[PDB]
Amino acid sequence: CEYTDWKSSGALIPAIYMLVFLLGTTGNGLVLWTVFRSSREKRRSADIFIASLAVADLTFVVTLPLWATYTYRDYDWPFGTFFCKLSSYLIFVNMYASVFCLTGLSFDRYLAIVRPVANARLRLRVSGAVATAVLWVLAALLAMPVMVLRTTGDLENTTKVQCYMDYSMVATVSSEWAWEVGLGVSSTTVGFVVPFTIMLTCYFFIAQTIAGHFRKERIEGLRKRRRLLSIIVVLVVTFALCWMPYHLVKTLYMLGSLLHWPCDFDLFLMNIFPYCTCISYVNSCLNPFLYAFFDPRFRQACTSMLCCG
Amino acid sequence: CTLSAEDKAAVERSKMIDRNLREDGEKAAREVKLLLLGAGESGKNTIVKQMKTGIVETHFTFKDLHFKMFDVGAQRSERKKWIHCFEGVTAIIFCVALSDYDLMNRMHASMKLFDSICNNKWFTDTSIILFLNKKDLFEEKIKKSPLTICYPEYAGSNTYEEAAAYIQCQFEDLNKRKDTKEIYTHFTCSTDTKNVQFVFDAVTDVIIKNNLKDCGLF
Amino acid sequence: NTASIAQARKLVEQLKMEANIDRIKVSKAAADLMAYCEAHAKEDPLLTPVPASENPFR
Amino acid sequence: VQLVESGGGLVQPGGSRKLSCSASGFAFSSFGMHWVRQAPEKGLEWVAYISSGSGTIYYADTVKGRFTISRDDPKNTLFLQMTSLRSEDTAMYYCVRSIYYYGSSPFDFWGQGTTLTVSSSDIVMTQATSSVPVTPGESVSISCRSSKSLLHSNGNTYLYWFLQRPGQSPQLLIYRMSNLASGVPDRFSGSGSGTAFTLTISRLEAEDVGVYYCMQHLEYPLTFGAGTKLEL
Amino acid sequence: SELDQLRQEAEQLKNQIRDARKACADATLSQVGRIQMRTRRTLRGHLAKIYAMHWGTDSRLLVSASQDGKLIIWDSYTTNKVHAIPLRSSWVMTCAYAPSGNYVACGGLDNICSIYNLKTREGNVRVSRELAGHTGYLSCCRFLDDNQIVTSSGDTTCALWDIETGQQTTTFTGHTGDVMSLSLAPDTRLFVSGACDASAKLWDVREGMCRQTFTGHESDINAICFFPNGNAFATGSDDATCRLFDLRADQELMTYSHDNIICGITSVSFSKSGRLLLAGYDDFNCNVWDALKADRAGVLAGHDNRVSCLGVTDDGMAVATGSWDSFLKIWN
Ligand SMILES: CCC(CC)n1c(Cc2cccs2)nc2cc(C(=O)N[C@H](CC(=O)O)CC(C)C)ccc21
Repeated sequence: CEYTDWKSSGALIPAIYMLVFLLGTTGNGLVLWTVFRSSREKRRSADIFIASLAVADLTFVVTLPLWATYTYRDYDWPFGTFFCKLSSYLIFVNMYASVFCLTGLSFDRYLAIVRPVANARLRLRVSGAVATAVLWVLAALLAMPVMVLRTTGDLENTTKVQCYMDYSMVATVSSEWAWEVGLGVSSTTVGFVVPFTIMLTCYFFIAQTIAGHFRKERIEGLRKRRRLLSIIVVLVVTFALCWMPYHLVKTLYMLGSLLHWPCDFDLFLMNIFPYCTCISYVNSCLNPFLYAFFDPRFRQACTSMLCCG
Repeated sequence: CTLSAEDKAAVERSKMIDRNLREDGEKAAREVKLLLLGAGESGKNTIVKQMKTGIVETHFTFKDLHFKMFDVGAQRSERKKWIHCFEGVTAIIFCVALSDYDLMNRMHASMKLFDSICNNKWFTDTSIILFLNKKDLFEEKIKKSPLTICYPEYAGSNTYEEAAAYIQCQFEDLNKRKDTKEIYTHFTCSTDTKNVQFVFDAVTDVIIKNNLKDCGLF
Repeated sequence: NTASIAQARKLVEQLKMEANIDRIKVSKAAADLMAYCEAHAKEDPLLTPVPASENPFR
Repeated sequence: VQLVESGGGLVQPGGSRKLSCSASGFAFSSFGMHWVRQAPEKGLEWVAYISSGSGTIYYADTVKGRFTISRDDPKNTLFLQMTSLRSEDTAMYYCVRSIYYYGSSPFDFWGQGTTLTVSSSDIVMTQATSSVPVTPGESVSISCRSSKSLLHSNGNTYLYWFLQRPGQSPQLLIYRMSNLASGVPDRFSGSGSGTAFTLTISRLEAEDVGVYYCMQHLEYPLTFGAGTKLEL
Repeated sequence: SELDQLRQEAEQLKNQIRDARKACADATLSQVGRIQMRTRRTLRGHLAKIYAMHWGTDSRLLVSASQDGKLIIWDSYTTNKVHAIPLRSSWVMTCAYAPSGNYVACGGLDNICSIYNLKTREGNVRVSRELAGHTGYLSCCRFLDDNQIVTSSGDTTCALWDIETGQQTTTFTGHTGDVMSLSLAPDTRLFVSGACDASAKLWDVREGMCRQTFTGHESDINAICFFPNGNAFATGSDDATCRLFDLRADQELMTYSHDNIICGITSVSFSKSGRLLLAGYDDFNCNVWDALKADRAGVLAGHDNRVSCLGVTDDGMAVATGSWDSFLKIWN
């Protein structure tokens, strides 16, 4: 049935990509600026993750104009092989580091809130810098197959250079399908399913703790109990809505390869996927407001620096 | 390089000093600091004895949480020149006797002290654990001496449950920053068993709430 | 009581001792204070900074 | 302040011994420790060093690989484990106390020593005079020269003077080139150029007759001059 | 009765003092370019607010005290810790380095001045004496020599202590408010003490007598330092003004203030020539004043909390500042 580019996607995807680039870099930029400019010894024990998350989100969107260009041109990649590999690797490492940073905040929050006098000696060993060092290394390695297999080439029926995962480098036999599937499944399991499960588990217990200790003085207790439970639901839901369609479409597309689905399913999944990608980028733009600027003292710190220098 | 054999050795000594300072700091970070304030001839001695001259320090351990209480009575000097030294205590324990109501009455003095601490700039985010002491004496006195002696507007029954609730409210409404601190109130006497569990639970709530701010949930 | 009378007397005796002071004129005192500062100005590194090679805190 | 050495006596070559050095009367864990050796007819030789906290260990290259230095702070004990002993290792072994900080005075306490009998680019210093005839009340000058300047960029000169009275372990007299050790009388003083040094005894007492040693403490290995004997 | 007769005599004497001083007012002091110091060394290690700092006499060592329960002896040139001394009482308000370098004084809300021996056979630092006897907090202590220390406290008195016997030998009374600070004359003969009476007193150390009373602050005096030649003092208070007093004229000589300073003064010190006056404030910084003109000469900025203490070395080479942000800094 061939491939149809809903056509209008050639304008919408590049435009969205440049928009998330501008919002993402501005938002993360202010967070890193505020985080590294204010007094260090007076800081809250959250800032290492806020900084790590802002770095992951900033890096995740900064190479995006290369893909906007590729998509604008009709899937015709200038720049060459060094950039398909560098850009794709950075997007993947940061896709993993951002999720792990969010997971790290949930875990740090769990240990700090749910049983604070029992877990004090655990946080000192696993929270903050230890967690930040590990998730960055873990993200760097998980994305490694992308730098290895992402290449450039030009198909006889296309005559345009396209960035893609080659696989033939590791599969010179029919087993190739297993590399396509094994990497997609591993990426989904580690990049979404496990982190999401952890974030949900941690927030569930945090939410029980918040409801349990905010039942007195039913003016202030209720305002805080409602504000806190409301943000917890938003943090969980926003994450899932933004990442779920990227992993769902990717998974369905792979299943249809082994399960011979109607061509209409494959074309619809291929045409929708670029939007799923645009949606995933939304967290890079919202995270600053969900985790850095949610806290009024951070908003005040950023505002005071902007009003002075 | 560039150091002499003796300077390298001096540096190694300095590094060991830093190691010990850090380890001692980590231990201190897990202790609960409580400031003990209250009216004269009140329950401060009752609370310390049940829980267990310059500043007096008392140590307690309960449910594996280690506590240190600092009694700043005796120090009859200007409070404004030193009270800031307690900025950072987890909580303030404040003692008022219920019986103060018919003894300027002692209860008026007790409310004035409470307000000076509660609304103090150095304690903006510090919670208060309030003990209303000698409830058994209060019941014996309230049945003869109504609260209208020190609280003329009171129009309830002259018995412990209504009068005691009234007194609690009179202290809890001295909190001018309900958005930053809570007042935990417990009614006690010379004989009790729950004052340590009460302080422990109030402290645990203070710790959780401080961690919500520290973690950015605020 | 008489304790307050004794305290009033202590104040009177202390003030009497302070009243009986041979005081220097300010013009002279101000001049001497200045003379100290000028005489030792060259000796003071926070006023007249030391060359880096002579600075222990370089 | 006391240090008591053990583990001496006769061992055959190729064998091994441990010296123990039990400490008391001081905050042992805060001090580094050194072993200093003296052959029966010779001067002093530095053997090994362990820092407080056991972070740093140095050995003379005459013993390195055969000797091991270790400490056990909870027992106030300093060990030296020697293997493959040679006749070259016959000596008195002294346990020596040393603490380093600005203004400290290292090597201010020596033990009495254990005698071990074994059957059959360094900075070096010269004590040109092996012996000086003296009388009580006389002014005595003891010289020492270094192959390298002992004056560092930090302004200090790393020269120590020690006195070994007959039948006794060495006593620290001076710890900075010109800075006199605690408990040592004003009779003793000293100075130098950074390569040439002098120990001065303004008036000699009979009790101060003995062998004076010059020690270098700028770099490891620590080294000593031969020693100058006063004869009274 | 006699009570009113004596109060009337006291008022008459107060006016005799006023007029004797007015009679000397034939001039004012008012009738350095810019000072730009930089941090050269940062001393890290305290885990709590620093309340006190004092330079030793070799201009290289410092002692500092904080609420983490320790004193630290620092090597100001290398930043190395030389000693760290556990305190029995964490509420330390003051400390002092003996001029001999042999001892360190320390105390606060325990109302005791403890004396620590830094030069022992054992290699550790031990308490040699606990100078108990004040009823209020110890606000300030300074050594005259190894056997004598001067203290001030919250019970409104100052005292001269005999360290070896642990006794007060002289008690200096007459302040009515808590006494906040001490400063010793260069020759040790006179003390000046500041208090919450918004006044300062000049004491004769050998007698217990108050020689002069200096008034003029609108609020509590938190800090006093002697002008280097011993004939003048600078004070700092909660009214956000520093004041220079003349000991021979028995008069205020000059004031140091600015429209934008509404914060208290926690510490004052002079440079060797006496030309610069430095003061620490609740604005988390230190202002450098031209002591003979009262112009601001410069600002030492860099603390994230109240500057609690200042000191200048004896050789005039450096200024140390300490604050509630748990750090010390050395400026030059
Ligand atoms: C590195 C470039 C970015 C896009 C800006 N990019 C990310 C990173 C991001 C994740 C979330 C936002 S960005 N992942 C990607 C996955 C694919 C891909 O595999 N396309 C399949 C090709 C085929 O198999 O025919 C077809 C779909 C239907 C599976 C393409 C680009 C991907």
